[PDB]
This record gives sequence, C-alpha cells and structure tokens, in this order.
Amino acid sequence: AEFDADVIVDARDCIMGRVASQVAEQALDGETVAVVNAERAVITGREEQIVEKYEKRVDIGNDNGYFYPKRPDGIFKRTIRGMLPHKKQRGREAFESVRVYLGNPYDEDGEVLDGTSLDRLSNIKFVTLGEISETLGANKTW
Amino acid sequence: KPASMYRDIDKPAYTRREYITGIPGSKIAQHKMGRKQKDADDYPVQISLIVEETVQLRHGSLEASRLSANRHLIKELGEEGDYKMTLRKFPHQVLRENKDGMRAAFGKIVGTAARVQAGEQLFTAYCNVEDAEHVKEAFRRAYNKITPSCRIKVERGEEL
Amino acid sequence: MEALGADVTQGLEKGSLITCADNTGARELKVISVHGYSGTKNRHPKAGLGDKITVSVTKGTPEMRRQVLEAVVVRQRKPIRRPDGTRVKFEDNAAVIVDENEDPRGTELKGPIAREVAQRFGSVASAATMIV
Amino acid sequence: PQPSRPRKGSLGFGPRKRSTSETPRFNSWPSDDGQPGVQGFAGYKAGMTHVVLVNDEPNSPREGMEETVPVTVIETPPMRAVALRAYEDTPYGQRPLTEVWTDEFHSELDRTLDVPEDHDPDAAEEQIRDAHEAGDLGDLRLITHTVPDAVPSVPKKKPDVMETRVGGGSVSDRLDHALDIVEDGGEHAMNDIFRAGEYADVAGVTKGKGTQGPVKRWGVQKRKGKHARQGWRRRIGNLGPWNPSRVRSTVPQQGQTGYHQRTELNKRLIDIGEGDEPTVDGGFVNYGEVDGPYTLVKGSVPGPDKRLVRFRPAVRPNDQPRLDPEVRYVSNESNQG
Amino acid sequence: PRVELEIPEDVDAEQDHLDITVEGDNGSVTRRLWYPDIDVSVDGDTVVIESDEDNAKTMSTIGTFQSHIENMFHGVTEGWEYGMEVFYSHFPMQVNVEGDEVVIENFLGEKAPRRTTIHGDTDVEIDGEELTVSGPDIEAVGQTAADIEQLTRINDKDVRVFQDGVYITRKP
RNA sequence: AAGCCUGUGUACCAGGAGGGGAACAACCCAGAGAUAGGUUAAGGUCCCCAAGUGUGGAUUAAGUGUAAUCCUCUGAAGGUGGUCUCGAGCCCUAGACAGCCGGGAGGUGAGCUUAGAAGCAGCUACCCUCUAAGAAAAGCGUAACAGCUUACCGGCCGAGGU
RNA sequence: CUGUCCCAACGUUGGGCCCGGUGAACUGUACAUUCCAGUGCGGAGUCUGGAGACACCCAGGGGGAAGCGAAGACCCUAUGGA
RNA sequence: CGAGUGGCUUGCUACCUCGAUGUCGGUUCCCUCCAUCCUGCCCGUGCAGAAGCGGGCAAGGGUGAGGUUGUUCGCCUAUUAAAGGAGGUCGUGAGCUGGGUUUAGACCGUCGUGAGACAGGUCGGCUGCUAUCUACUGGGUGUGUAGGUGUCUGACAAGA
RNA sequence: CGCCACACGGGGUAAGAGCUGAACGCAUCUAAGCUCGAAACCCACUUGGAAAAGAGACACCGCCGAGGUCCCGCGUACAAG
Ligand SMILES: C=C[C@]1(C)C[C@@H](OC(=O)CSCCN(CC)CC)[C@]2(C)[C@H](C)CC[C@]3(CCC(=O)[C@H]32)[C@@H](C)[C@@H]1O
Ligand SMILES: [Cl-]
Ligand SMILES: [Cl-]
Ligand SMILES: [Cl-]
Ligand SMILES: [Cl-]
Ligand SMILES: [Cl-]
Ligand SMILES: [Cl-]
Ligand SMILES: [Cl-]
Ligand SMILES: [Mg+2]
Ligand SMILES: [Mg+2]
Ligand SMILES: [Mg+2]
Ligand SMILES: [Mg+2]
Ligand SMILES: [Mg+2]
Ligand SMILES: [Mg+2]
Ligand SMILES: [Mg+2]
Ligand SMILES: [Mg+2]
Ligand SMILES: [Mg+2]
Ligand SMILES: [Mg+2]
Ligand SMILES: [Mg+2]
Ligand SMILES: [Mg+2]
Ligand SMILES: [Mg+2]
Ligand SMILES: [Mg+2]
Ligand SMILES: [Mg+2]
Ligand SMILES: [Mg+2]
Ligand SMILES: [Mg+2]
Ligand SMILES: [Mg+2]
Ligand SMILES: [Mg+2]
Ligand code: NA
Ligand code: NA
Ligand code: NA
Ligand code: NA
Ligand code: NA
Ligand code: NA
Ligand code: NA
Ligand code: NA
Ligand code: NA
Ligand code: NA
Ligand code: NA
Ligand code: NA
Ligand code: NA
Ligand code: NA
Ligand code: NA
Ligand code: NA
Ligand code: NA
Ligand code: NA
Ligand code: NA
Ligand SMILES: [Sr+2]
Ligand SMILES: [Sr+2]
Ligand SMILES: [Sr+2]
Ligand SMILES: [Sr+2]
Ligand SMILES: [Sr+2]
Ligand SMILES: [Sr+2]
Ligand SMILES: [Sr+2]
Ligand SMILES: [Sr+2]
Ligand SMILES: [Sr+2]
Ligand SMILES: [Sr+2]
Ligand SMILES: [Sr+2]
Ligand SMILES: [Sr+2]
Ligand SMILES: [Sr+2]
Ligand SMILES: [Sr+2]
Ligand SMILES: [Sr+2]
Ligand SMILES: [Sr+2]
Ligand SMILES: [Sr+2]
Ligand SMILES: [Sr+2]
Ligand SMILES: [Sr+2]
Ligand SMILES: [Sr+2]
Ligand SMILES: [Sr+2]
Ligand SMILES: [Sr+2]
Repeated sequence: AEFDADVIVDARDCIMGRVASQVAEQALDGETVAVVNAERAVITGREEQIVEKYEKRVDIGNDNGYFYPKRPDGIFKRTIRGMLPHKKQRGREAFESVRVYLGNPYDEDGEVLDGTSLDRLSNIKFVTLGEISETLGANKTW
Repeated sequence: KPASMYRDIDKPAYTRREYITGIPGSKIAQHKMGRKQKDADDYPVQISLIVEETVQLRHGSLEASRLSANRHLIKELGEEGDYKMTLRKFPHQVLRENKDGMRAAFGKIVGTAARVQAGEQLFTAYCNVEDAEHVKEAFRRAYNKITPSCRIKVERGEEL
Repeated sequence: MEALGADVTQGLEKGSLITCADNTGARELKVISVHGYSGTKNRHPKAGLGDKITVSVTKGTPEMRRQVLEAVVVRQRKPIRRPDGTRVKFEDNAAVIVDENEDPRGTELKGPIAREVAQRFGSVASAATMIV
Repeated sequence: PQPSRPRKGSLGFGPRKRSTSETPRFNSWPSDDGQPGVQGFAGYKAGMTHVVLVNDEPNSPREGMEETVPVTVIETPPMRAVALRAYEDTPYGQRPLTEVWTDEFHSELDRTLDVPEDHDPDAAEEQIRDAHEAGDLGDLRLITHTVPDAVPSVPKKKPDVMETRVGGGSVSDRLDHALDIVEDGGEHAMNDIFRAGEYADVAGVTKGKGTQGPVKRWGVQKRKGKHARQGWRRRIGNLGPWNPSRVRSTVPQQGQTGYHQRTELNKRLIDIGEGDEPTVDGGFVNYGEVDGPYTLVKGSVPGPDKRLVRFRPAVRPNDQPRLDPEVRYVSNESNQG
Repeated sequence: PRVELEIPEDVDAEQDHLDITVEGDNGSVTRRLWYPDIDVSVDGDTVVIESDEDNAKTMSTIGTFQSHIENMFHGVTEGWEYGMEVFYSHFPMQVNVEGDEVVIENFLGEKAPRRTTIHGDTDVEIDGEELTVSGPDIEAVGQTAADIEQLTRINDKDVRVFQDGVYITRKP
C-alpha cells in the first residue's frame, strides 16, 4: 500500500539482468525505483537449463538457511540485491528504496529503459519469470 | 603398463646397446609386408599414415597397429593381393621402470620404443586404384592402436 | 497370504524351541526362519500362529533328526485376537511339519488347533483332531 | 558393513515445540461437490468404550457378522456460527476483506471476545457482493464458536472460537447460504453437517508430556548390553560427525514432547446420537457423566479427556461411504476394572 | 528468401499476430507459426513466408511452414483421411467410440478397458472391422490415429505372437 | 608422477612496500623520503566498482564462454549431415539430383551339373534380336517356379546438383 | 535360569530443577552471531566470495574450537645419561 | 593395442602437526555419493509363455537375522522383493566398548656366547576433565514493527 | 506386547514409444511445433510459520478507561519462566 516512486519501470519483455543493473545504478544515485510487471519479465536461454539452475537454488540450504524466492516477485528483488552492496549502510538504503511488483498497483504506465527490451520476432529461446515460478512450486496469483 | 608413461619424449637418447644390457626383443615380426618382390614405383597409388603429434610409440603399439592394419589387407585383397605395405620406423629407444623406494632410482630394462616426430610417415602403403578405399580403411583401424591423431595422405593419386 | 481373520502377537523368535504336533517321529522343533518375513536392524525374526516357518528337528528319531523341514505354527502361548474382541491363548507353542504343496508330513496330528489356521492350510484342517 | 535402518522418528511434524493455539487450526479444506454447507464441526473429548457392529464392507467375508470395534466418545453440543468472513484475491494470497455479525449473542461469549454493540452488517455485506461482482472474491468462511457451558463435565465456560469454510455450490449460492444461518442465531448441530458412517478428519492438540528424552521422543535405542552400565543409558551415541563441525537439527535430541497439533486422518463416525447411551458406570475417568449430544469416533482421537477436537469431511478417503451402520451393542461397563 | 503460396478458390486464410487461421468448407484450422526473423503475411490472396536471413536453420523452418500451410489448405478442401483396421487372434476385441474418446475393451483378455482421447475436432467413425479417422487439422488427425495404434502397445511380451490391436492401413 | 629428489643460468622471495590478479612469499605493473597537483602502467569500463550497456564486422545456441600463468583454470583417443567460410573435379534448360508413374521385351527354362535348378546352389561361358530401354542378372525371395525390385529407357516436374 | 538381547515399560531412594545460606577451581593473545564454498604451511569463527544473522536469559545432550589436561614414552637426531 | 575418469586399495613424496589432532574392529546417531542389489518406467534378445540374460533412465524408499573369527575382509545357514557399493580426520573414545596392535609380568618355538632379539605364537595386563565460546534441541525475557481482544493470511521451512 | 489412522488424481520431464515436419522434392520423432512417458520433480497432504525491516490483513473494543498484571482456587499445562 502506497510507495512514492520517482521512476516506475515496465519489465514487459525486458531482459532481467539488464533492467536490474540500471535499477541498481539509479538506486545509488538516490532514486526510488519501482519495477512493475515482474511476471511478464524475461530471461534469455534454454528453458531446461535456466530451470535447473533455479531449482538447484531451492534445494540449497542447511540449518543456517539459504532462502531463495520462487515467486517472480522476489526473484527480481534478489537479482537486484546481487548488484547492490546490500550489507553496507548506503547499499541497504538504496535497496530498500526499490520494490518489485506483480502487475501494476499504479495508474501510470511504466517506462521501458533503453537497451533492455527483447524482440520476440527475432527470438524464440527465452523464458517468462512466471513460467519459471510455476516450475519452481509457486501458485499462479498473477 | 599404460603408454601414458612412455608416450612423451622427455628422457635422453638411450639407444646404445653396447652400454644397455638385457633389452627385450622386438614384438614386431615383419617390417616389409605384401609382395616384397615388386617395386613401389610399379604402383599408381602411395597413401601414407601421417602422425600429427610428436610421440614415442612402443613396439607393442607398433605391432598391434601393424597387425590389424595388414590383416584388413589380407582379408580384403586376399593372402597374395596386389599391394605392399611398409613400416619405415624402428624401435631403438630403450625404456625403464623403477620396480626399495626412490633409493637406487635408475630403473631396469622393460621394453623398446620408436621416436616419431610430428609430420612423419609411420606407415606407407603402395596399392592399385580400386584397392584404395580398402587401404584408407586399413589406416582408419591402424591409428586407433597408436597414441596420436592422424592424417591419411595421398602422395600419388589424382584419380577421383 | 490369505487373511487369518484375527490379529496375532508374534509369540516366537528365531531359535525358539517349539513342539511338533504330529506322528512324524519329530518331537521338538526349532524355528529357523519365517517364510515371507523381512525384518529391521537389530530384531530377532518373530513368528506367530499361522505362519509357514523353516524349521530344524531338535529331538526325535535318528532318521528324522538334523533335518531342515518346513512347518506351520499351529499353537502358541501368546494371546491372539478374534474379531469379536476375545483373546485366545494355548497351553503350549506347537507346529506340524508340512511339504511343498502344504500337506502335513504325517497322518494324525496331536492336540487342538486354531480355527484361523483352517482357512489357510486346509489340508492340515481336514486332518485335524480338535478345532478351537 | 553397518546394516541399514530408517532414521528414528519423523521429520515432518517439525519442529517439536509447544502449540500456539490449543484450539486446532485447519490449513486444508474439502473440494466443492454438491450442496452448499459448512465444512466442519467441533466437540470435546470424553473417553473410550467399545461397540459391537455389523460389517458394512461388501469386500469383506465378514459382511453381516458381529464385530467389536473400539470407540472414542466425544460430546458434540450445538455450536453458533456468529459471523461470516470474506477473502479478496490479492497477489499475496487470500487476505480478509470484511465480516458480517449478528445481534443475538450468548450470555457468556464476552469471556474471550469484545462483543460488538454497534455494527453495520448491511454495508459490509454490500462490499462482499461488489467484490463478487468484480470477480476477486476468494473463499467464504464462517466465524464459528463453541458452547462449553453446554458440557457439564468441562470446567471451561470461556468459548473456543475458530474459523470454518463453507463450500459445495456456486460462489453466489453459498454466500447466501452462509448469511441465512447467521441471521437466525447460527445454531447448528452435528446432524447438519455430518451423517453417521462417514469418514471425517479429527484434528487435535495432543496430550502434554513435558520435556522428554530421545528414547521416548524419537524412539531411539536404549544403550545395549555392556554399554548400558558404563554411565550412559538413555543418551545417544553422538551428535554428528567431525565434519560438518556443527550439530544438525535432524539428530534425535531432548525437548518438548506432546502439546503438538495433529490432524488424524480418515476417522469413521460410528454413531451420532443424543442422551446417555455411551456413558460408563461410575462416570468417565477424569471427565464425568455424558448425557446429551455426542458422536462416536472409531479408534483413537488426539488429546486428553476435556480437550477440544475438530471435525472435517475427509479430504483423502480410500473406501466408499457405508452410511448408518447397524450398531447392535454399545458398552456401559466401568473403566475402573 | 521469399515463397509465395497461392490460396485456392474454396479457401480463405486470415492473420492475427503470428497466428494463421485457415477457413474452408471442411472446417477451420488455427495455427501458430513462430521462428526468428521469419514473418508470415497475407497479400490479399497469397501467403508470403519471408525472412532477411538465408542460413540453413532458417531455411529449415521456411520449408516446414510451407508444408504446414499447404497441408492446411488440403485440410479445408478435401480433408485428411487415415484408415485403420482392427486385428484380433484369440480374443473378441471390441472397439467402441464413447463421447470425445475412442475405447477398446477386452484387449488380450483384460477386464479393464483401454481408452484414449480424440484430439480436437477429428471424426473417428467405425464400420464394423474398419475405422476411418478424418478431419481438417492434420496435427490432430495424425495424432488421434497414432494414439489409437499406440494404445495397444505391448512391451511385456513378444509382439510377433501377440499381434492384437488396431493398426494404420491407409496413410494420405 | 609429484605442492618429488638432484644440478645449472637467471631473476626474484627470503630481506621488497604500493597497484593488479576475488583471497594468495615469489605471476603482471612497480622498486619506495615527506606533503601536494597532474598524467600514466599493469589491469580494467552492465551492476556490486572508478571508467563504454562504445564503434564497423563475422561467429557461437552449448550459459559453450564470461578461467593470462596455476597443486589451483582440465579434459583425451575416437566420433559429428550442429553450423559457418573456402577451394577443387565432374553432371545440368539437348531438362541434371530426387521423388511418383510407365516400361521393364524375345530367341530362352544359357549349358553343363541334375530326378531338378528356369537372373540369382555349383562349374564355364557371359553370347544376338526387337527397340527408346532391358544383365548369360546386381539384392533380396521360392523345394523349384512365382513374386519384388536393381541396373538400364521413356514421361511428369523445373534448378541447380553431386 | 534370566531384561544380555528381541524392545523397551512402570516403579523406588539420593541427586538432578526452583528458594535461603555457604561458596571454590580448571581455563583466558585479542576480536568473536555463524554457515556453505574457496584460498592459505596442504586440517579457517577471524583471509576471498556468498548465504545467513534483532538482543539477553533457562535446561540440555556434548558436533566444533585440529577443546582442556602433559616442553611425545613412538621415531630420528646429540661426538646425551644409566 | 590405444584413450581416460575416480580418489575406495596399495605404493611414492616428506608439505602440515613431535610444548601429544588418542589406535584397529565393533557400536550408536546424523547428512551424502551413484559407478543401481531390490522397487518404478523403458530398449535388445540366442524375446512363444514362464523364469532369465544384457542395456537405458532413476538416489524416493529399502538393502534384514544369524554360525566361526578381535577381525575389516571372508567362508557358512536359513529367511528376502533385495538382503548394492562408497564419502563424511579409513564419520563418530571431552559417546560407548577395549576383543586386536603396542609397556612393565610369563611361557613356547627360532636366533643369539650373552644381555637379549622376533612385522612368530600365547596367558595376564588402566580409558582423566565441574563446558567459556560456538553448534543444534527444546524453554523464557526484552526491543522493533506503533492502546486491547479474537480470527486469519503465507513469503518461506520440514517430510518418505 | 494393545488399538486407531497414514491416497487417488493431477502438472512438467527423463530413458523411451510416437505424430506433423524441413533443411535434403523422398525419408526423418527434432532442427521450429506437438501427443505421451518413471517409485524420481512440482502440486496434493501433514507440521512450523508476523522479525516477511515490504516487519501483514479483517472484525470488534477502548484512548481515562479497553484490556492486562498481582492476587485467590486449581490443571486439559508444567524443570525456572
Ligand atoms: C601416543 C600418541 C598418541 C596418543 C597416538 C598416536 O599413535 C602413536 O603415536 C603410535 S604409538 C601409540 C601408543 N603410544 C602410547 C599411547 C606408545 C608410546 C597417534 C595415533 C599417531 C600415530 C601419532 C599422532 C598422535 C596424535 C594424532 C594421532 O592420531 C596420534 C599422537 C600424538 C597421540 O598423542
Ligand atoms: Cl534451507
Ligand atoms: Cl555487501
Ligand atoms: Cl531464438
Ligand atoms: Cl532368518
Ligand atoms: Cl548401545
Ligand atoms: Cl631496489
Ligand atoms: Cl546461467
Ligand atoms: Mg546387530
Ligand atoms: Mg479400565
Ligand atoms: Mg476388567
Ligand atoms: Mg518374459
Ligand atoms: Mg630469515
Ligand atoms: Mg560506473
Ligand atoms: Mg563450463
Ligand atoms: Mg625406547
Ligand atoms: Mg652409556
Ligand atoms: Mg619433544
Ligand atoms: Mg580433536
Ligand atoms: Mg547412470
Ligand atoms: Mg537420498
Ligand atoms: Mg575413522
Ligand atoms: Mg568424538
Ligand atoms: Mg576418552
Ligand atoms: Mg585375542
Ligand atoms: Mg590380550
Ligand atoms: Mg568429561
Ligand atoms: Na541469461
Ligand atoms: Na532454499
Ligand atoms: Na634397502
Ligand atoms: Na558415570
Ligand atoms: Na574425534
Ligand atoms: Na631482490
Ligand atoms: Na590485493
Ligand atoms: Na558457465
Ligand atoms: Na530391569
Ligand atoms: Na561439544
Ligand atoms: Na585421474
Ligand atoms: Na593416498
Ligand atoms: Na571405531
Ligand atoms: Na535411493
Ligand atoms: Na560377520
Ligand atoms: Na581421528
Ligand atoms: Na574406537
Ligand atoms: Na576411552
Ligand atoms: Na507422470
Ligand atoms: Sr550505467
Ligand atoms: Sr625428464
Ligand atoms: Sr589415437
Ligand atoms: Sr562407516
Ligand atoms: Sr483455521
Ligand atoms: Sr499451511
Ligand atoms: Sr567405564
Ligand atoms: Sr571444520
Ligand atoms: Sr556494447
Ligand atoms: Sr589446493
Ligand atoms: Sr577431438
Ligand atoms: Sr551440562
Ligand atoms: Sr547420474
Ligand atoms: Sr529393476
Ligand atoms: Sr583398514
Ligand atoms: Sr582372509
Ligand atoms: Sr585389549
Ligand atoms: Sr616380557
Ligand atoms: Sr609379535
Ligand atoms: Sr534500532
Ligand atoms: Sr523424446
Ligand atoms: Sr509484526
């Protein structure tokens, strides 16, 4: 409920890591970024291998723990954390001022940053984050 | 013993039999195969087996790759076919094996090997035009019993 | 196997000395194995009433002794449970020797039998004296 | 070569800690089939007695014969469905929306709750119908409560409140079915939801055993032989290997046993009746005299005599329903013999 | 490259995104044709499959899309026909069509019926010992025809002795 | 074989900071008084992280790879109609390659061997008519015939093919 | 012959746990909420990378601190002793 | 004949520890590996069926009880669906046992002039410590989230 | 040592059986596409779970009084708590 965002980004057909990297850069500049339509995000490569990597991360853990998100909600939020020094003062404040959403809780449409978008007519080998999440063990709530 | 121990050239030239004693004899029987009465110039084709990597092939690996290689030419062209195969290399490099501990490390004599440089012809066959695809197959079996990857080169033969 | 129509509490173990309720020349029988049973780590293989068990003759006639023959547990000391809730227990623990086709090695069987052994091993029942 | 053996105790009912609510809380509810109704009842455990029956199973050669079956006596007095709750389909799951409450409350319901004096049921009901029109309405559940004051053998008068799902028909016709029970007073007996001979699921918080050791807790071996006299009797071999240089949470250790919530599956209801037919001579041990609405549950039931148990139509049954069994004899003999 | 396909008089094909729907007197077949840099279009009455790239991998699909369109045309004109004949040796096998699924009973003496399912629109009709699978979508027909033969798969024993089951007789 | 033993030349560590290499005596830059401003080196410029989501072009579909050197970063013999670029001989609008159709004939079942063998068990030959083709039969098949094709000719088709 | 075992159960007494009083010691380079990998003199809570991690306290059984305790008795060495 | 993976055996090296990192075998208790003994689904057959043989996928679960021997290993019996193999300081002695190796006592055989010796045998022959830190099993008290009660949700977590 | 309860079915695959299908006019299970297929994977089910720092939602009650604590009598609880 309510988040005063400076920049609002649309993840629709946008290469995950590349978006995350620009969102991370901007978080450190002092911007309140909000990634929208995470379910409709994308990751390039063979579906079978992208799934194996993500399934392994769910199997990984011990008594100490290693919580890895299954929902496409948090998968984007954890990739952003992997580009931010989340264990420093500055890096925590920047990360906490970035929230990822499934769909769009706002009225304003999100922008598509340059270089992030994929051409579906030129590509066939990719996956949707929601397609990864149904394979991980989540409940389709989007 | 695995050829992995003797395939590389790292030991000095140890060939002088007037200093080395108790050397096991060659496992090889024939160096000149086929019809050794006829010349190599009486044949239109000269297809050789070229070694790509600089190795040291043992007399056992030589005998084995000569055997199943010549046995295909005896199988396909008969016991007295119109061919003549040749193994131009000879095993001179005497091998060792330490068999105690590392005290008195100089090993006793176990076998013999031939120093083959890269680009050289180990085997060289001289056949007829129709029997050529049988020899390119006698060499496909011969390179599987030696240590390196090989080239089958036609030195005389624009008949294709 | 075919249901007994009663819940048993396995009253025997492996190495257990039981009686041979027949005329085969076999007096005392010693349990070796329980046909079809697979246990757990650190457990003596338990036998109950109405179990085909592998046995060896302990006491008897010179020709019958030292033989490894199969048998069926006819009687036991530990209470078994009939469907009507009643418990039933016998005087001793006994068994009758049997063959490949599950027919008794003898002709006349000594002492009472249980009505639950009848359903399964009928060829022993149609040779039984008393049935309880 | 170290013989194999399955690990001691289950690793599914973890962690073995004390329960939060003594009142069982379901996490799974039945699928929607036919008629709209409530999906569960609740009562208080009374004790045990045996009952003789006629075998209902057509696959059994005992079909028609007398069979003695053990039965847990549980007093099940009528409950009051005091409210109706709605869930909106948020991307975060099923979050509650609003509740519709009554006017007529129980004289002693203010022993746990802050009883509403001024509530607006009408406009709250409108919000649920607008959410239904929108297409985001999830599952509809009723805030049920018990009447412990109805049971003379239970000292507690402070009502145990719990949520229960309504399902069976279309989302429209069941919202209305729920509202209809609420406007009256919410009075419903076991006859309303359960029929005798059906398979139910009894959920209950087990008997409290305090802190017990590995042998009792995880059923591990006592030290055997010579190893039993050296000063170690009920303590395990080791807490783990050299590396990993940490004790795993999977190793059988000491701790709290009992007072855990369990959901005992496929429990057959043998008879649902009223009066003093299942009561024992001298009364039930540490409970008392049963006279009134009850249920007869086959086998055992989690928890001690006096604790609240919950019923639900079996989510995973194996055998086909064999309604209303021929209950010939119910025992009355004293449990003090 | 570019390949222009002439659509017949009995046929009408419409486009919406990457989806091609072919309508005619035998039915309507909807398909999704997608691959990198290949674009399919309708130039009024001709189907054009064109891509800027000429690599073997692309040429593989341009070719496959042509046969997927050409065969959709035959689907809406004449239709697809697969002929099947039930075979039995000792056991009186019964193959009856029940609802949207073809069922086989008493196969090899089994109490349990072996039932498959009809894929899409496809019509499976029986004339005693014969069976004829027919329809516009070759994808559904060839699969419904296969599903029937494959339903009588026996891996447990020798198929040279146990030859019972429906087989494909006529391939279009 | 060794993060093995033992020489030699040399530089370095030991006794050498600082920079880079994720960490890491000896690998790369670099030899270094204090303070300060500036430009570089090795190395690096999507984020973590200072600097390009830089430019012209091709390849790769395996997450190959994103790993200078290394006990440390593997990967081999063999195999590949995965795919890309290049050259060579030969065939082709006098219609190639493939596919589908048609024809695939008689003297004559070659002869001998043999009770028999008639394209096709074996021995030896391997010959000529009609024609646009058609083997003394190349592969299956039959007790043998028969049957099915294969060489070979014609047609359909239409572009490169091998 | 039997609880040695199958297979563990209940009980008994003194402890153990809470309250008063009394009141030590072993050990302590420093820091120290860890875990998974890696690296390093090749056996790291402390280095690198990640993961995890709100603080304090009670009981516990002892996986780890190559735990504490003892300048290895083994082995070699010393131009050692008996 | 050739090419390799492994790190379970053995061997080599002497980097690590001699101001001590407790042995073997066993036991108890926990996590794991697959190079799969059984169980599931498959391919071939010298696949009629039946019981096999050989191969593929697959580590969820299982793989037990006993006789001799300290034995690991192994031989043996009977059951079984099968009675797989390996890693975790050859898992585990601030858990256990102490039968074997390896003290001081003694005997036999061999050698030795002799003291005495033996990678020959044999009998007897000890197992310390009150847990600071951390680790996990369970149990409380505070703070944060920012007045009280009751009912829930589900990011995640565990299971065979 | 007694007694009670502990799925079926789905979803996606592996090896594998196949369908449509091209590069390669044919053929071809595969290159694009698809139908099936393991005790194995996800779901189902059971247990934990507002400290999830995005530190949650609903209903009511109260902010000068809602509610809690002490206290008292005791257990469905219990080593202190
Ligand atoms: C005696 C040392 C013991 C207790 C045991 C020792 O074993 C030996 O040293 C061989 S002799 C053993 C018997 N010992 C008396 C106990 C003879 C003097 C043994 C197993 C090794 C072989 C040597 C190193 C070690 C510590 C690590 C280890 O495994 C120990 C020493 C330092 C330990 O203190
Ligand atoms: Cl975890
Ligand atoms: Cl950080
Ligand atoms: Cl693509
Ligand atoms: Cl046994
Ligand atoms: Cl023990
Ligand atoms: Cl200098
Ligand atoms: Cl990846
Ligand atoms: Mg044992
Ligand atoms: Mg009683
Ligand atoms: Mg009595
Ligand atoms: Mg068979
Ligand atoms: Mg020095
Ligand atoms: Mg930058
Ligand atoms: Mg790689
Ligand atoms: Mg000494
Ligand atoms: Mg002296
Ligand atoms: Mg010393
Ligand atoms: Mg230690
Ligand atoms: Mg495998
Ligand atoms: Mg496992
Ligand atoms: Mg060990
Ligand atoms: Mg230990
Ligand atoms: Mg000790
Ligand atoms: Mg001994
Ligand atoms: Mg001894
Ligand atoms: Mg101690
Ligand atoms: Na990617
Ligand atoms: Na995880
Ligand atoms: Na020596
Ligand atoms: Na003790
Ligand atoms: Na230890
Ligand atoms: Na120097
Ligand atoms: Na550095
Ligand atoms: Na990679
Ligand atoms: Na006792
Ligand atoms: Na410890
Ligand atoms: Na290796
Ligand atoms: Na080693
Ligand atoms: Na041990
Ligand atoms: Na397994
Ligand atoms: Na043994
Ligand atoms: Na050790
Ligand atoms: Na030990
Ligand atoms: Na000890
Ligand atoms: Na399946
Ligand atoms: Sr940037
Ligand atoms: Sr050398
Ligand atoms: Sr080779
Ligand atoms: Sr072990
Ligand atoms: Sr509930
Ligand atoms: Sr739940
Ligand atoms: Sr002791
Ligand atoms: Sr460690
Ligand atoms: Sr770029
Ligand atoms: Sr290393
Ligand atoms: Sr290669
Ligand atoms: Sr303690
Ligand atoms: Sr594997
Ligand atoms: Sr199998
Ligand atoms: Sr050993
Ligand atoms: Sr042995
Ligand atoms: Sr001893
Ligand atoms: Sr002595
Ligand atoms: Sr000795
Ligand atoms: Sr704070
Ligand atoms: Sr497949
Ligand atoms: Sr909270």
